[PDB]
Amino acid sequence: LSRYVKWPEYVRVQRQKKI
Amino acid sequence: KSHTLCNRCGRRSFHVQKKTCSSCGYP
Amino acid sequence: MIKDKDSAADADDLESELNAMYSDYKTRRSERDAKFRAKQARG
Amino acid sequence: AQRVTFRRRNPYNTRSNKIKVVKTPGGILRAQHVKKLATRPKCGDCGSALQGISTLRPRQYATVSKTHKTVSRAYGGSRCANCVKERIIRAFLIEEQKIVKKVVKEQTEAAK
Amino acid sequence: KKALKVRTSATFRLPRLDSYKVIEQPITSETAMKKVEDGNILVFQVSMKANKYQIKKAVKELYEVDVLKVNTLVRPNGTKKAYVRLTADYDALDIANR
RNA sequence: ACCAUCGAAAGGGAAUCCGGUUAAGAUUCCGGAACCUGGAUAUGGAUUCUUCACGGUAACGUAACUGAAUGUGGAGACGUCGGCGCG
RNA sequence: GAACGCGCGAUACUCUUUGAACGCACAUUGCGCCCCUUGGUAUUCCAGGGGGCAAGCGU
Ligand SMILES: [Zn+2]
Repeated sequence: LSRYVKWPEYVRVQRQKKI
Repeated sequence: KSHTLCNRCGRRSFHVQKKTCSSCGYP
Repeated sequence: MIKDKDSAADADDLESELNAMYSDYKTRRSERDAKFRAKQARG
Repeated sequence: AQRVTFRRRNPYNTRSNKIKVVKTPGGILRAQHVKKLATRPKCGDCGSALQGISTLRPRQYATVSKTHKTVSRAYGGSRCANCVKERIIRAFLIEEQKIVKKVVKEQTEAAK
Repeated sequence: KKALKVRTSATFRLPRLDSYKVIEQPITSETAMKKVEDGNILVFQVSMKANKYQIKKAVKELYEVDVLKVNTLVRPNGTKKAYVRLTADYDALDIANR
């Protein structure tokens, strides 16, 4: 499947910058 | 019968297959 | 509901989730052609 | 010896429009368009025509009672009798085999 | 401590047409008058933008008659002709004369 | 859970027939007769002690005879040819 | 600019249908939705009118 639709792009990006 | 009436200009220049006008270019 | 907090475990879990999301994105985007699926079979 | 033709817009020999010839009370031969015949409902397991259920068009079922499109047995109107009997027997035997397997398992890990 | 939940969503969703305008003029041809005197039907000319409801209501309001039915057609010259059949309680000849 | 919309007057599709009538109109008008769909409602009957009905071994029959979420099945819905039977 | 009508637009010698053209479609006078209001027995139905619709496992 494609579960990524549980996160919007802005949330995913702002959590990627956390790493 | 390659052409029909054009709504924008009223000429028999609306290509039925292409759905475009060869006189006023609609739309 | 879970009332507990971790300092670095949360960051590691976030990193793992991001890695899984990126890997699934790569697999889904590369599986658009059946040739890749056939190649993976013999991989 | 009087020749008749279609009475509607379609001039072609399509399945949609079909013609019968009848003699009207005026003494003349006239055409009449015939509707498509209805199809008997079929069983959902074996595909055989269901027994005791009226054969109508899809929209003509909404104007008749439930006794004209059902059978008093379980799954009546959906599955025929033999399929229902097979379902009952299979379900009972599956449950019995499940019981037997559970007893055998309880025995086999009862050793330790 | 952080009080976070477990059961989360699998996918994230974003949180000028009156009675006088309707009826332009009656039709007074020989066929129309024959229909008036015989068929109890008034033949009128109406607008392109009027439907059977509006024609019926306009006839009822303007001529104070009961309308049985309205049958409308579009003429080759770009005008609409309406056959308005009235009820048996009214004589179309009387309404035509009046 | 999953994407607008367009694309068939020969594909799928709810339902109307006869008679008569004009200079030129007809399954459209007139006369008679009938169906389809949607809606609000009333009456009778059933829902049998008070609370969602019965019969037959069975195939099944009935004037009715509640049924949410959820999960399915049928009709729509489907190649071509040959002889035989029936209207 | 075009179409249809009586220089003009149903107020026609205010401004119809369009057009960059705008609710959606369109080679169709096809299909909707929203708010107010009026009439026909009318709380339900039907129709007319007016006016519109191109949060985060970041700090
Ligand atoms: Zn079966």
